[PDB]
Amino acid sequence: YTDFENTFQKTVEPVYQMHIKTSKDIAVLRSKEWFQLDDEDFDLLNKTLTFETETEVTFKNANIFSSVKCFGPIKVELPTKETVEIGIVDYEAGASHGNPVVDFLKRNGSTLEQKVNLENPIPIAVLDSYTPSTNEPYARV
Amino acid sequence: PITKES
Amino acid sequence: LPMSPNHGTFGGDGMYSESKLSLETLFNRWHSESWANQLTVCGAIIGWTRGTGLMSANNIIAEGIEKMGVRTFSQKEMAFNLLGLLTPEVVELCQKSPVMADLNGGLQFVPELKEFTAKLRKELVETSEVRKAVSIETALEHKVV
Repeated sequence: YTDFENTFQKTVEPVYQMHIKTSKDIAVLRSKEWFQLDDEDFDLLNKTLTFETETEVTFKNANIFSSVKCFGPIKVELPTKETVEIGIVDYEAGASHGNPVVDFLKRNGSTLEQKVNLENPIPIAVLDSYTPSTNEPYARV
Repeated sequence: PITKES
Repeated sequence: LPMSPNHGTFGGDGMYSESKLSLETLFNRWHSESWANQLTVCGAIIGWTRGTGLMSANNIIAEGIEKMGVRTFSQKEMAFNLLGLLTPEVVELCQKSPVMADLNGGLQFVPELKEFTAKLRKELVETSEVRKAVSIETALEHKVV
């Protein structure tokens, strides 16, 4: 298939956390045109930020995107550990080779993972099943 | 200017 | 005598201040003791001199200081000031009574100099490491897109 004009891809990106320690990290974040606070004078210092971003992408060919979008809320951890919306990501390119927003957060921040592995797996069972002789009864229902 | 006393 | 205006003002210099302050007893001991005929004391309160073994670290802030109508010195300048003290007029003056020369370029008139120095260093190391970071991130963004 070469009909790239009809392809597209929505992705929900994994939640990313950034600990803002220094006025350097604030200055890098204020550099990024896509980092958009609701109130520009918000004190980001010592705050923990989460980025919940969806990426939409159209294609031009196998590897070059004809259009990128990376939008989503930016939340700040309160002292109760409850996250509250204080801004948005709002990246919007044309012909790109990558999502720079994700690449920024991959390096500077850390992936919040909902799934936590146990120390060792716990076997439950090893069970036999049979597939039926005919596929009509499943096809009927 | 800073060396000027009173 | 190479005296200092730093009398524990900057701190973290060991016993430098204790050494320099102590030299100032020679101005009184010249009158009191019995060596006035063999030695003359000519104290030279040397100011901020750029490029030396003791003050090479502190050169970047020197432009900052000079914008308070204060004077930092090159080594040739400070030498020239000190060679002024071996001219025949100041030599005839040291033999009458001890001579205290202030070559401090008005640096005593800056109030709370250690803070003002730390504030000048921090506004410069900051503006460096920020611009270094913003440039290396704007390169990594450009290269991904």
